[PDB]
Amino acid sequence: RDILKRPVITEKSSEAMAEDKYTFDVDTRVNKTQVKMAVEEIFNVKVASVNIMNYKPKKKRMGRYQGYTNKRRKAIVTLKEGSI
Amino acid sequence: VKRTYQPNKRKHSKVHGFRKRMSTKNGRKVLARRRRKGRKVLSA
Amino acid sequence: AIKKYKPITNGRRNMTSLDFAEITKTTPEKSLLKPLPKKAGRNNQGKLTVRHHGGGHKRQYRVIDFKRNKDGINAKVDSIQYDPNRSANIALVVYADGEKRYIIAPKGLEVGQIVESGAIKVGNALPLQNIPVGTVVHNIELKPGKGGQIARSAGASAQVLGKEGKYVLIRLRSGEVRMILSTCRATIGQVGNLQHELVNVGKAGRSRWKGIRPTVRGSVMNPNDHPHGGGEGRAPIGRPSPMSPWGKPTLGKKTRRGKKSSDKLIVRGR
RNA sequence: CUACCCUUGGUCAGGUUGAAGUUCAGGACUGAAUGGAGGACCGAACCGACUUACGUUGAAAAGUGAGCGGAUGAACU
RNA sequence: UGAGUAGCGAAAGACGGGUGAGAAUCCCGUCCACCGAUUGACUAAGGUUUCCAGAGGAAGGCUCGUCCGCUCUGGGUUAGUCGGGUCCUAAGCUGAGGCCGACAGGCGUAGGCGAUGGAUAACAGGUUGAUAUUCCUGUACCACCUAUAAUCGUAUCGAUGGGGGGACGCAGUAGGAUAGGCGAAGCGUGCGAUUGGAUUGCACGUCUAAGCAGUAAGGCGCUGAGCUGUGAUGGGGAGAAGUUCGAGUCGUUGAUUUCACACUGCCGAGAAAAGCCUCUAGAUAGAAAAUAGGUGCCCGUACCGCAAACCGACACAGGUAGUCAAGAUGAGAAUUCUAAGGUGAGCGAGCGAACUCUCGUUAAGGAACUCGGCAAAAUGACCCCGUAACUUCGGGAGAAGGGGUGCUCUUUAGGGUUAACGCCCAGAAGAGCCGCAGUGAAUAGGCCCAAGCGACUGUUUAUCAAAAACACAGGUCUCUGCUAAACCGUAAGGUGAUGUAUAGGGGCUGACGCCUGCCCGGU
RNA sequence: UGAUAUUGAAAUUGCUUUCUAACCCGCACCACUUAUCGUGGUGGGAGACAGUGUCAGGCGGGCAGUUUGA
Repeated sequence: RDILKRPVITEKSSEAMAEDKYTFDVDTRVNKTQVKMAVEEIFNVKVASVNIMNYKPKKKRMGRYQGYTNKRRKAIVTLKEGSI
Repeated sequence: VKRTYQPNKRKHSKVHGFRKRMSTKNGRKVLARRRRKGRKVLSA
Repeated sequence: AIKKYKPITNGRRNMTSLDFAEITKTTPEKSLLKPLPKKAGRNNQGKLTVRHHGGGHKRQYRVIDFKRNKDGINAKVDSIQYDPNRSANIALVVYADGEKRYIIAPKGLEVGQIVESGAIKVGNALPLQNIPVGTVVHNIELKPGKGGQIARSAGASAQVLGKEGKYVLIRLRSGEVRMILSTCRATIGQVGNLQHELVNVGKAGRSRWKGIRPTVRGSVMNPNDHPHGGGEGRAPIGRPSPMSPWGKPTLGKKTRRGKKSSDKLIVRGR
């Protein structure tokens, strides 16, 4: 399904790209099993494993007034066959 | 010296939480009276 | 009997423990124990309604049977034991077809006895309509089938006086002479562990690990805490009578409502 | 926070003395060993707050320095 | 205004070189000093993004600032096994029915929630500026699914029911073992310019879970058992050498760890439920040993955590649970100097006035001070002698009062371990050498004679009173026969008590010894 | 502590005794139901008494409001 929302392209994301591990921001309510079937449906690849982590919302100002960012969910799938 | 506020999330929610206000006639009065004033935070 | 202690500090100087050579085994029978958390003078509302209770060692409640109901099956005393929560000792009695129970041990008990409506010697438990006059019994019932309540502490006993047609006249240990319904069981003998009276607890610490807290005298409280109140320096009672903490004459006055239905059963006073 | 209680846990460097009991030898009692009791003893952690100094628009709306008391218990947590 | 006044929050910095508009403060470096039963390492709570990188210096920072826990821009938290849930239950809470009650509602049964306890499968090494039993490498184990399965058949599954177990206090020594520590063998580097020495000098000396045995002790031919040896491991770390190489020893000491609440003693008599294993009810009917594969959810994980990040309005001498815990000296977690690792205190520079504070010494005297020896001095450690009255026979007692202690060298019964050698712990005595002084520093009882109070240990006015006050063991009087009395509540319901007159409540007194006289007008 | 309602039936004398169906039992056993609760039944005990309602007298610093002159 469309639980996968964004690819992560950071220094550490690209660094782990070398190890054949890919990162995504997924919806805040999914397992690491729904992420697995989702990636295997979309990219037609075999998944070796998938880690997952939650980030707090962190408060950001940009002006007079305060407020948090969004709580986000950072999944990391290790491929077994193919790439991307 | 040991001061009077010693923070504790479990106690704070057990004694002032939402579910503990929704359990009394008077807790419900408390929440209604905070909505009459229009508070942002009802419970704690 | 009680065993003295040599005065090696100030606190074992005048202090006697109880010897426990009538005790056989020190660990209890696991099948009969029950938890027993300390409700330290607090009732269901959470408030202190009986003073001077609190603390003390842990306890495991032993299921003692006071019913003493069996179809005239034999028994056999395994072993006397210690019970942390009554003055008397208890005895593990095994029945013929294999049951385990605790009796309150009367003095001089290792034999192995029975329960029935008619046997009698020390240990047995039979109805008061089969006990001759002058006998001393213990652990008497008051209603037919509830277990025994009267004469149940350590060193207790009760003589069977004469008998009515439906009642038997018991003399309690307080001098109470009473009619008891003639189908209420009672056990033969006196309740052992007779030395308990003579023990000298010897120090405030030993009083304090039996669940007894300090009893402040009302004469040193303030006027809003006790009728014996304040007064500069030590004052006397300064009232016609002494009073309890709650404003009741605490000396001499009869406070017996009871139930006002034993009054056709209570011949003598105390 | 504080006062008491309930349930469940944890902590208490080290050293000294030597109760019953017991066993050996004697003759109920003696001496030697063994034993290791106690709101026992000296003393750090820990818990207190006795005395004096300082501080008192304080480092602190009750503290600090030097000494001080309890330290297997009615202990502390 | 006070006023350019008080304060700038315990403490050691110095210098060189950088960077820069600007340097006591920022970066680096060398030296110096401080902690080191902690100013170090790891964690619970709590905080909640403060963590990291690159820029910034208007505000915050008690000065400065090029710097920062601050501003901006980007990032960073990875789990079948770690701590919780998909397990269990204490206290407590909630409680359909139910009982009680002007309403609101109280109480409470079946049941449920509820950890601080029980149960429960993964360890070692590497890695990045930021994670790390999570990633990666290596080697495992657990639950479930699937196929092949040698050997199918009252063979399997077995209740939410029965049973056993789990399952438990407190002290005391004794023992095993191991961690760790110390000392000499094997390695690895250096080998000196100030007199000398080259037997000299530094630094290192292994490693998991799991799986194979088998093992002090312990309990009842069984159950549990630290531990050790082996492969794991031709692997990894490794002081140091030039991607290729490199040692890993016996000796002694040994815990507060662990066998282990084991054994023994005591009295104050020391959780529950499940997982677990059984038995039949009852489902009538597989293979677990094996071969191969496969799946394994949610939540936390960053950082600080004796603290500049938590609680005190502060970047505040205060408070904050638990774990590890080295060397020399020692009884020792004491004192003093160091290790590991970490810090140099977020205002300085002068001059060395009064006065205040902290600290040292003082001729002669020695409490003459003062309300009062308050404060300060003094004593103080270990081995030795010696030790009064009095006494409840325990004590007083460390009574009091005195002596000794350094280093060297000789002789010399000793203890432990060892096949001995060899280490390890204790000395006697004798001869000497030094000094003003020998527990040469630090740490560490002043005592005695009497009187009053309280018997004692203990408690008390958080924040001016710690005592003679309170408690206390003991005495006594009194009420209460059990749906007990007494207390809470309007009542239900409770506590007393799953106790029952050798018990329970209340009043007074307060160890122990000897005693406790008279009166019933009156209340 | 009395009167009276719940509250009946017999006897000697309003007083007194007896007795069961009320009412009552923190008595036992059974069923709800693998519940020291509750309800129902059965046995036992007590018994027209207790408990409760309305009226009345008394005690009553246990608690309450108050007064205590210039």
